[PDB]
Amino acid sequence: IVEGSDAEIGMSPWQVMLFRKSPQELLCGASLISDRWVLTAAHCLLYPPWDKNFTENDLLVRIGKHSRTRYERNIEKISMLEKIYIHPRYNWRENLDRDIALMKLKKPVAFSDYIHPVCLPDRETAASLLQAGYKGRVTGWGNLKEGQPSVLQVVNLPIVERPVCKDSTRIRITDNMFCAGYKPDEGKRGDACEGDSGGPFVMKSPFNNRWYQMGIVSWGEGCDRDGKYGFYTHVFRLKKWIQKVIDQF
Amino acid sequence: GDFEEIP
Amino acid sequence: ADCGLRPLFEKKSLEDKTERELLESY
Ligand SMILES: *[B]([O])([O])[C]([C][C][C][N]C([N])=[N])[N]C(=O)[C]1[C][C][C]N1C(=O)[C]([C]C1=[C][C]=[C][C]=[C]1)[N]C([C])=O
Repeated sequence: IVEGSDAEIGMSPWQVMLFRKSPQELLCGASLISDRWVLTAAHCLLYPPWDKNFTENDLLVRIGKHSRTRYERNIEKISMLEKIYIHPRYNWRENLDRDIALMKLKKPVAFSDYIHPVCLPDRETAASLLQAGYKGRVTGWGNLKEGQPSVLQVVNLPIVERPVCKDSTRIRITDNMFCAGYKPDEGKRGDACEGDSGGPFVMKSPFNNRWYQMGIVSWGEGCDRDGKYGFYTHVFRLKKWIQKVIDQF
Repeated sequence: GDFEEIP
Repeated sequence: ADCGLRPLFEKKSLEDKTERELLESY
């Protein structure tokens, strides 16, 4: 996160850390959607062009974390993965279209003050909230500049109009993505950066006071560059595949 | 890395 | 279920330091 702030304790109890064993290291962000399911970006696990292709044996999920580096002895819970599911149509060849994956934990996590699931949007919620001008929130332990924080960082960014998104890159944008950030004429700045991938873009419904995950940190060219925007996986658009896997497994 | 060992 | 309601916030009726920014944009 660039131009973010330290998160408050218990601010994003769904925030999950993807962590590799050997070498021990921070892979990506992720989100807790239930006691047994985690949502992340597919590119966190598979990206052939960088020879990236992780299996369940390769990683650990760290939940209820605040500190990037510390083993939060009485607070975090660490889980092993049972199985990984990448969208059958994730396009790592071209534009990271459908950048989403599900991870099934070996055992369910008990909730706590620091661990709690985020809601997945419904058609009406997605409809009311996914509006240009509307602000969402991103969190991660990623790079501070296009440099590593000691604690989870947070930033609030407005959804940008689809035309603007399209005109800011040479990359082929799809309906499965949305962009967010401030424009050069608004004087505020901030963005996600490497290390933040797989993290949630959340919005708080004004109807029911609940937090919903609308996006997954996906891609961007550099970080917090003027006239550029961060791209996120459009969660609602991929909801049927999510549901499909959950019911099926 | 910057990381405190995990049990 | 009980999704999206944080134990230390919504459940206790406390607001985080910048959530108002979000709500104000809606
Ligand atoms: B992630 O893995 O930590 C990272 C998130 C960066 C988000 N940046 C913002 N919001 N400024 N994702 C990536 O690095 C992805 C994965 C491989 C390539 N990639 C990129 O973001 C590329 C652009 C790209 C987009 C679609 C397909 C191929 C490449 N950007 C850069 C700067 O290399």
